[PDB]
Amino acid sequence: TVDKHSDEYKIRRERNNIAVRKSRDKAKMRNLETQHKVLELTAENERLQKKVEQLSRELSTLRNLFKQLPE
Amino acid sequence: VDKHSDEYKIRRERNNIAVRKSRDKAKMRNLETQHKVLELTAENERLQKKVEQLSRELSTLRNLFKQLPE
Amino acid sequence: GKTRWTREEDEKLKKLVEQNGTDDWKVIANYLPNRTDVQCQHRWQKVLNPELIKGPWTKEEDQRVIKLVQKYGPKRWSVIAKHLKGRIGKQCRERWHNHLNPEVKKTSWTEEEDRIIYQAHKRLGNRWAEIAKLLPGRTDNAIKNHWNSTMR
DNA sequence: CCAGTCCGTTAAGGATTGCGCCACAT
DNA sequence: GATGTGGCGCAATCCTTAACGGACTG
Ligand SMILES: [N+]
Repeated sequence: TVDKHSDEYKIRRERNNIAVRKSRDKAKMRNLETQHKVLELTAENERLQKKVEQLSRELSTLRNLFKQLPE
Repeated sequence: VDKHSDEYKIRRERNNIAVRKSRDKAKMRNLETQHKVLELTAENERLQKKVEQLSRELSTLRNLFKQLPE
Repeated sequence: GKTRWTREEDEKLKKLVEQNGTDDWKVIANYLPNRTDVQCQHRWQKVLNPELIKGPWTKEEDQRVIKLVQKYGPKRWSVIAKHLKGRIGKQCRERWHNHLNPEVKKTSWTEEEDRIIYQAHKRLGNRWAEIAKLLPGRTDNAIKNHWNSTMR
């Protein structure tokens, strides 16, 4: 129920067109940032896993010295 | 080229489908990747907690140890 | 050949053959100087002949090649091509060695395969045929291609 | 030339991408 | 109201890979 040859339509379109360009770059940008975060987290988690293991090792060792106490 | 040519019609139909495919796939990747970050994020928190526990416990014991009478 | 065949000659021979046939090559070479009767039939029989199908292989065609090779073996290609209207030996041979032979596997490219390749190409270079010597089920064409666009 | 092999290079088509109109969400 | 998002169909472009066209060997 509106005119597509309008000069106002023309500007509305350009407003949106500019907006879509923004939305898509942003997305492309985010999807990128996520993809990188996925790598680093994978790195980090591997690192933590080692710490936990090393910590659980030092803990057991210590736990034994206790029990091996002359009494 | 004339758009009425049956050659055009098919070419388009062929590419349309191919388009909907690339896009349907890209969305799938983008989504599956999003999950991995969630998972890894959960995991990281879970591991950082355990590392907090053990570290604390160890420290607390080392103490009780060097505090032993004799 | 004598020299490179022009668009005219090609055309002039096509029209000549249409009228006189596939037998009168002594006359047809009268219209095309610089072209012996032998070269004329070869330019047509092996190129211009509009019946030389050079498109995709129907399951029909593919299956027929299988049977014949199955029975007589991967050789005598020219003879096998007599069973595939429109195709010539070379095609039949290639099709079979590259897509029809069971041994050829369609499996995806693994890190090992991808390795021995990156490995060997550094050593032997573009000796596709040789590199394939080290690949259980890969033709030189596959390997050659893989590299070309994969290993940039 | 034939009958086999190799290999670089193509090219028909699917796979990507950017663009703009649009309906609908924030 | 205004600006953001997700679909969709084009149409130019890119990439993959069958198999084409030369060059070689015996
Ligand atoms: N043939």
